[PDB]
Amino acid sequence: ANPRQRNKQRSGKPRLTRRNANKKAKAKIYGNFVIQQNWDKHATLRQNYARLGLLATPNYVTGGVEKLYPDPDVLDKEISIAPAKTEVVRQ
Amino acid sequence: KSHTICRRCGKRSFHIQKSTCACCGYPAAKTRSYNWGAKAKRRRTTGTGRMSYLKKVHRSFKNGFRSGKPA
Amino acid sequence: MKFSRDVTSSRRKQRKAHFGAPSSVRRVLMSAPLSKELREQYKIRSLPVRRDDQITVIRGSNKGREGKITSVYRKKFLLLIERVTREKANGASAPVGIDASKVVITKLHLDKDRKDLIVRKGGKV
Amino acid sequence: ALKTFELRKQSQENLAEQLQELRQELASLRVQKIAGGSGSKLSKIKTTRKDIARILTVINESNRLAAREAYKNKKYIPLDLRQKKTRAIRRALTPYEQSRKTLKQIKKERYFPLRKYALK
Amino acid sequence: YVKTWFNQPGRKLRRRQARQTKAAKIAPRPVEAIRPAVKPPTIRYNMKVRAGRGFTLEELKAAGVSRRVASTIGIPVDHRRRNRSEESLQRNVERIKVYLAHLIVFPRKAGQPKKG
RNA sequence: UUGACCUCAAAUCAGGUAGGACUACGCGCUGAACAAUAAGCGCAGGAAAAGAAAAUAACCAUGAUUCCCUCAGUAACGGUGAAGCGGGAAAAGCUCAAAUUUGAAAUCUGGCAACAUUUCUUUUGUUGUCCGAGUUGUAAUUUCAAGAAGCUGCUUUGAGUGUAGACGAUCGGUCUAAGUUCCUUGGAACAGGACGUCAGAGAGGGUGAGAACCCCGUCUUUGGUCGAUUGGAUAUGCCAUAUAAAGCGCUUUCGAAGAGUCGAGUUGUUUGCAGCUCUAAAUGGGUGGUCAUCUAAAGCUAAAUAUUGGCGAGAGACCGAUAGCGAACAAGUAGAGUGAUCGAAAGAUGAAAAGAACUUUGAAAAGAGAGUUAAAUA
RNA sequence: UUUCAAUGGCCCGUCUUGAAACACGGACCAAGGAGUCUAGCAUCUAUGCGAGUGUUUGGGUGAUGAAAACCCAUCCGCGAA
RNA sequence: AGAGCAUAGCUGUUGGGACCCGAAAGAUGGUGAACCAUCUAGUAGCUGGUUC
RNA sequence: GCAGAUCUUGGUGGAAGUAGC
RNA sequence: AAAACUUUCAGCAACGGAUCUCUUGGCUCUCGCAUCGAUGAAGAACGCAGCGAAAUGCGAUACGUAAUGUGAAUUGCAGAAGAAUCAUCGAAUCUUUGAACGCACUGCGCCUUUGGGACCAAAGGCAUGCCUGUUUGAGUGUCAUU
Ligand SMILES: [Zn+2]
Repeated sequence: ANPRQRNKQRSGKPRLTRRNANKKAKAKIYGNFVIQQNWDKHATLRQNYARLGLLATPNYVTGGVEKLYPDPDVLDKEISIAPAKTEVVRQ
Repeated sequence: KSHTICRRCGKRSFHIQKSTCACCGYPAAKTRSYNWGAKAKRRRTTGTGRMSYLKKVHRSFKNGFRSGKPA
Repeated sequence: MKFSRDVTSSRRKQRKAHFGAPSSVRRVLMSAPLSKELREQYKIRSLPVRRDDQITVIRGSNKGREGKITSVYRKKFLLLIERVTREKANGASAPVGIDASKVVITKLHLDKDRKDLIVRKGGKV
Repeated sequence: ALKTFELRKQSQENLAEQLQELRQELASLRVQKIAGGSGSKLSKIKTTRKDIARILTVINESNRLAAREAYKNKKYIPLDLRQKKTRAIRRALTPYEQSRKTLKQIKKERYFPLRKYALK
Repeated sequence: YVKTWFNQPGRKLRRRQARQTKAAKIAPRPVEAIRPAVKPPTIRYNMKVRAGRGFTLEELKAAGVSRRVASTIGIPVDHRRRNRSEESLQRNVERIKVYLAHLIVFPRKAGQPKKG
C-alpha cells in the first residue's frame, strides 16, 4: 500500500525477517538456581509456586482457582514461624 | 512560460516572477506538506525514492549497530 | 501438523517463498534422491544436485535413460542431461529439462566439500 | 583475478604503483572494446574493474588502520574515525553517566537494598 | 470514534506472559506485594473489608518493622492512611505478623574491612 | 602607576549543540463551515502525557497517576452530560528552595600526563597535575511521611577488580523417518487397483493431474551441539581510604516550608484558562461539611494504556481481475494540466518453445504446402 | 423445430389520470448495480434457569491454532417491596 | 401466598452516512475574478430507480 | 437473484460508405 | 411467384472478451520490536551493466568491493572455474544536489596546506545562532595606587 512498503516488495533485496514468534512458551527461570532446578517448564507460575510450597500472591486471588480433581491482647504475641510444607522450601 | 525546474524538488513548478516553487515551497526550509492533499503525500514521500541510507540503518539495527572486525 | 509460529502454512506465502528464492536457496530446493545401495552406503537420504553427477531419470517420457548433469539451470528448477535431447525444427537438439526430484543420483561427483557434507550429517564414505 | 590476502602483505607505494598500470590496460581494454572486442576481453575489463577495486579497498583500509594506530588512545579524533550508529545514540546519556547516583541514593541502596525473600 | 475488543484474548495473554517474566526475574519473592485490609469510606460499603495501598506508619511500628526496611522485604507504605480505630490497627498488624511468619530472608554479603 | 575586578568586543581560538524528514499513537497554540471539529502552526517518544494530594469524603473513613468495568445516560444543565463509591490491570517512590561545613568549597567542567576500558584501535572511564567555574553559594545534610541537634544501646555496610561455573537474553552455523515396488488408462501417474513402510512427522508448497513415504519442509525443537555478544545472580581470589556511614530508640534543645503568586473587581476565550485594573497572609492559605481534610504558586519518575506510520511475523466463514488498493503487470506508472493537482487501461500458449525447418507465391507484409504437439477447436 | 391455414391480441416500465389520454425513460448485448451494518426501545415466539437472574471488565486455564473451549473471585445491573 | 432475568430470532420504531441516485453550496487551506484539494457520507417533503 | 434508474464500464449496430474530405 | 433485395431458422467463419478454474495481489484482525539527519537525512537530478526496453541494483571502488560462509554455477547471451543476476555483513567506498553550508547559483572566490616545472593547480576547509572554555585587545569603567 504505502510507497515505502511497496518499493522494497518489488526490489530484489531480501526482507529483514525475524523468526521471533514462539507462542505458548513461557519465560525461562533465572535468578534462584534452586527454584529453577525444580521449575516445571510447562506449568504456569501459579501452578509452580503452589507445587513448590511458595505463595505466588499473599493477596486474594481475583478469580476462580483450578479444581483439577474432586477435592473431598495479641499485639505482643508473635507468630512462631511457618513450617515448610515441601522439601524445596526447606532447601 | 511561468514555471522552471526546481533544484530541490525536481518538478517543473518553479515560478519565475514569484521566484518560488509550488510543488515544494522552495526556497523555504520546511517543505509544502498540506494535509488535505493526501494523494500528494503518497506521491512525494519516503519509498518513492531509494532511501539508500535508511536501508542501511534498518539492517544494522539487527546486530545492534555494532562495529569492528570479526575474529 | 505445524506447531511453530516460526513456520507458515500459506499457499500464497509458501509459493511466494518458492519462486522468490535466490540461487543459494534454490540449491536446496533442487535436491535428488540416491540409489538404494548408495543411499545406505553413506546412510544419507537425498543430496543436492551438482554438475557432473551420474543420474538416471525415473519419471517422464525420458524414464530410465541415464547420463550426467551437464549444467543445473537454477532459475527454472531444471536439470540438463547430456544425450537426453529433443529434435527441433532445424534438426538441432534443444535438450529437455528434468526436475531434480525425479532423477536418482547413481554416482556422485566427490568434491572435498561433498565429503564434509556426508560426514557432517552423521554419514561416512 | 588477484586475491586480497597477498595484496595486504606489502607496503603502500607499490599498491599505488600496482593501481596505476592496472588503470592503463583498463583503457586499453576500453579503447579496444569500442573499436571491436571479443567476449573474453568483454569480461577481462570487468575483471580489471573488480581488481582495481580490490587494490583501492586494500590501500584505503591500510590508510584507516594507520590513522587508528596513530590516534589510538587520543582524546579527540577526526569525525570520520568516530562511531556512526545514530544521531540519537550519539546524543544519548552514556551508560556511565546515566548510572550516576546522588550520595543520598548511594546510602539508601547500601543500607536498605532490595532483598531476595520468599513466602511459604 | 469506535473501539473494538478484538485484542481482548491477545491482551490477556500478554498480561500473563508479562507476569511470567516478572516471576523469572524475582524467583523466591511473590509476583505481588502484600496489601493491608481497609474498609471502603462510604455508608454503603463501610461494613465491607478489602485491600489497601500499604501499611501506615503505626501499622509498621506496632508490628515491629522499621519504615525503611519495610520497603525492602516487600511491605508497602502509605503515609496518608492513618489508624483511627484500634480494630483497623489490629486487623493490619496481625496481617503483617502472619506475613513475617512465612517470610524467609536471604542473607546478603557485607563488606568487612580489615580495620574498623 | 603597576595591576586587580567589572563590562565590551573580535579570532579559520579549541569542544559542542540546534535546524530538515517521519507523524498511526502523543503534547501545545489556533480555527470556520458542516465544533476544542477539519484545517493551519509548533514539539516529541517507543510510547507521549499524567503522577506521589493546596485529592476525596462525612464513613468502622479511603489514599500517587494511568487504563478498563460499573456508578449512568445518573446527577447537573437545559437534549447536552460527569465525579466520588465499588470492582479489576499495575504498582515505587522521590529530588530541590527555605539551616553557619564555618574546626578549614569539603563541589565541579576544561588542558596536559600516564593508566585503563570497549558492540569498538570507532566506546566509556580513573588517577596525577595545571587552569578555570564558584563564597551573589558548588558538595554533604534535611523535604513535612518529617527532620536538625545532643544522648542512649542495639542492629547494620563496597558506586571496587578478576577468575570460575551455572543460569538467562539476542545473533549464526549445525544434528533430523519412511515406496518413487507390480498391474491399467495417459503426453505425463501425483490417478485407479494391489502389497508395504513411517508417524512427537496425515501443516503447506514443489514436482509434467489429488504425493505422509520423490524434493523443501513438518514433528522431535517447551533442543541437542558449536560459536561468539551481553544481562542479573551464585561461588571464590584480590583490593577496601572504616578515625568513617546508617536504621530503630530517648529527648529538661529545635524545627526554616516556593509573591505580580493566591485573592478581588472587570473584559475576552472556551468551568478553567488569558489580558487589564488593583494586589495580600502567617495556625495561615485552598477546598469541603463553629468542624473535616489538604498543604499551591519548583522538579523528576517505571508498569498497567494508545497506535490507519516504521522493522518484521502469524492468520482469516474477507475480495478473486468492472472485484479487492488508484495500482495482481512499466502503478502515482503513462498521460492531462502554466500551475497547484489530477491519473488510468492492462493477469492465463503448453508438461516442455518442441515458437513452425524446408519448398513455394508475393516488392514485402503475408498466404499455400509442410512440420511440432496429447490437442494448433492451444 | 421452421412454415402455413383459420381465430385472435393497440409498446413495455414509471408517472399521470377513475380510466385513459398522456408526458416521459427504452439503439442492442454482457457484466456491475440499490432495506444493509450497528447502538437504543417496545412486541411476539423459542431456550436455560426461576425469587431469582446474567461466565467472557478481569483472573484461572488451555501441549494436538492457544484469538476457541473450560472453570469462578469481588462487585454490579435488572427483579424481588 | 411475587415472575422475572439472560441469550437467540421475528416484526416495529428511534437514531446513527441509513434502501440507491440526483439541489446553488459554504468553510478551511492552497495554485497561477479563475482554479485546486479536504472538511463532507453538508443539506431533499422532491425526482428517477429499488432484483426469484 | 434485474429489463429499466436520460443508471456505471466495456462491446457492438443501424444511421452509412452518409455528412463529407 | 425465382434471382436481386427483405425476413426467420440452422451450419460455418469472423467479431467481442462475458462465463468457468486459479492467483508471487488487495483488504481485515491479532502479534513482536524500537531504528533517521550538520559523521549531511527524506527528496531530486546526472551517471553506471560485456547488451537492457521498463524495472530493479549501484556511485568513477558504479546492476557494487572487504570479511564471514555455502560450495559450481550465471543464463536471452557473455563470462570465469572458489563459481554464483548467491547468501551473510562488523571493514572501506558512497557522483551533483537537497535542512545544505565560501559568495552567489551557472560562475565567482577567499584562506591555509600540499605540491607543481614568484605564479598556478589540487586538496582541505571558509554557512549562521547558541553553550563551555582559551587567547588577543580595548571601556567614557570601578578602582587600585605615594
Ligand atoms: Zn520545488
